[PDB]
Amino acid sequence: ITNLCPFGEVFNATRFASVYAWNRKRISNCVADYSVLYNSASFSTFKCYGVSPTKLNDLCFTNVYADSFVIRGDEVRQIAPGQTGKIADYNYKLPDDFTGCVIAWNSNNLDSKVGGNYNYLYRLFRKSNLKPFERDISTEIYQAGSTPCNGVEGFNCYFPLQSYGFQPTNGVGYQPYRVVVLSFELLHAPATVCGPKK
Amino acid sequence: QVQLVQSGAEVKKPGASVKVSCKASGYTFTGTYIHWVRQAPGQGLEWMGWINPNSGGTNFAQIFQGRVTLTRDTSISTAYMDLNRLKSDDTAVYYCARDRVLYGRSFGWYFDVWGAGTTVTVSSASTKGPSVFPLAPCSRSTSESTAALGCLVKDYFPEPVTVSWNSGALTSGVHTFPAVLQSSGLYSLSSVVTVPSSSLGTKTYTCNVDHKPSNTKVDKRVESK
Amino acid sequence: DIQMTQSPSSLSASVGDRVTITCQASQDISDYLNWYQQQPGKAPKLLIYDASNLETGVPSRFSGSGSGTDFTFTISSLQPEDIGTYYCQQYDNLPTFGGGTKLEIKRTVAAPSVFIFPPSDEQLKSGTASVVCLLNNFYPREAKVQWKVDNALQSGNSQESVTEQDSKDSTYSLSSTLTLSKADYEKHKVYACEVTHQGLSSPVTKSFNRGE
Ligand SMILES: *[C@@H]1O[C@H](CO[C@@H]2O[C@@H](C)[C@@H](O)[C@@H](O)[C@@H]2O)[C@@H](O[C@@H]2O[C@H](CO)[C@@H](O)[C@H](O)[C@H]2NC(C)=O)[C@H](O)[C@H]1NC(C)=O
Repeated sequence: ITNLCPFGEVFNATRFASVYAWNRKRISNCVADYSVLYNSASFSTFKCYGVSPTKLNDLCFTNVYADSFVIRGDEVRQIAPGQTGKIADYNYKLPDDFTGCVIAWNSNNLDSKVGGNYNYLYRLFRKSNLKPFERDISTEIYQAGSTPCNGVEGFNCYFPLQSYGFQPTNGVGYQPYRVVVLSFELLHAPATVCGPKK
Repeated sequence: QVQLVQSGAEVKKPGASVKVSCKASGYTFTGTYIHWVRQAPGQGLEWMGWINPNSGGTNFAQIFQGRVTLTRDTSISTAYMDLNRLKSDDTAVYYCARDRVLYGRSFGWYFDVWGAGTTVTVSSASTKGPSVFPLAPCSRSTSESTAALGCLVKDYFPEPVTVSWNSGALTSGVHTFPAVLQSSGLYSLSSVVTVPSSSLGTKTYTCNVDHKPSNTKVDKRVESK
Repeated sequence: DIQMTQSPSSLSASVGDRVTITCQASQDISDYLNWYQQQPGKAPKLLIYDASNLETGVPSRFSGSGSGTDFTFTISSLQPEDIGTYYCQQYDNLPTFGGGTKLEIKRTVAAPSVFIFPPSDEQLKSGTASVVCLLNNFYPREAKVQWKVDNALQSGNSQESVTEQDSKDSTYSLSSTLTLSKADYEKHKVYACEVTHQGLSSPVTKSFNRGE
């Protein structure tokens, strides 16, 4: 194989998914120069959960999925495997035996608007915490009250999604951070994504 | 090789509707918004609305809200714009344009890849072929040095008439002026050439006029009185 | 809405001149502006985005600057492919365009060659008459045409079509057409057009009578 990975389409695409509806891209049949990503000072976080980031160029991967979404800066701590809080509980869970990378960078000049960019949402409510790599799109009205509810709204009933209000004057931690999670599997199956060893 | 391919020229009566189409290729059709932008004859651009081809969600400029309808067939990567109860100043070039896949802001619209544009003509006038008249200075003996001569193409409606001289053998010093839309709703244009007064005895000049909507190919020989 | 205005509605500029065109928004738009070029007879092309980010593969001469209500686009030294209409566009609230600035190549002054064309026998046989006044190869666009019959100035019954600027020598041409019924044509002896233009020392009259 000789053609390079679509990392430009993953890391530089104009608009990312909302974290409740995190987008997945399958990477296959290509060369993956991870030194081009890892040497980049723009990533505020590049944490790997079953490999060293220096060794990624000496490995070949079974299948690779890149998961793309936007979150608040104080919530980037929740994307590590075994963490908990409304993002890890209700919209994006990693399994405790996750093998892969979490890569995150501040987007305040990209995702943040002087009137508030309300285009990005998270899941504020869910009957039960979601399973590893599940995604819940459903906008059924959540019921916090003891009585059942019907129609669009009620007392102690809530719309389950909430938008994040990103402004360029938000304090760091309330600014938007883009996340990419790379979720490969290693050395035990036939492989299709390759570090650039000849 | 990213591309947007549109339907050919549309011609319509007042109060009717028009269905412009925009076939995308070379990129994932669901990835980005498709905007609809129009441009009236000799005037600036005007944004009409967008469709998000993944969700089918749409937004419109207020002037078009309740007039324009935007739709899409993801199985054939085709976006559509339908414009209802057409008025004369809806005569315009209509473009679809894509919303920048990389490097932008997450809010921003842009228009990075544009389609070729579809001319819509909205008017009462029926299709009619041109009447082509010779233009010559005054008389042969009143000519001097470099002469000019031409043919005037008159009262024809389906826009795009093409004029050429001596079957395209003559192009030095040719003009074909932009058409004027007359008070009858029919178009007219003037096409003209400069030549030495000495060559009129050696050769003759023929303007050839092709009007595709009327299938009307007509040739006029131009002679000095 | 956000209304946008561009300061030069057109700007004549020489090859190698520096061009500056300014766009002002009615509201404060921060840096939420794009700039597009439209060469004659093509769809627009995006050149600058986010008020100053130069797009992929466009010439390095193009620049954009400013933020807030007032913005600029610049060509550091103009080249003869840059000729077109330039439009600004806000993206703060529903993407409104500006009025557009036409560039054109600056040239030295030049006089119109003036011709006049009587109605043909085939045209008079249709029951209508039209007479054409042609101005060829001049540069300062603003040429004004006066139509007269029997020394009386005509109005509304004539219209004029102007070419785009000639790529070979940066010059314009136009004609005015005057139209009359077959009955209105025959009742006047003298038919004239007069051109007043910056490229002439004084106005020039072209005229004829029926017959010759
Ligand atoms: C993601 O994009 C950055 C920078 O964004 C753009 O890249 C330019 C090529 C151009 O399109 C401009 O509009 C923007 O500046 C990429 O960073 C560049 O990377 C190359 C090497 O690949 C390097 O030579 C440049 O100096 C870098 N520029 C900057 C400003 O850092 C980055 O590589 C892209 N990410 C991926 C994974 O492709």
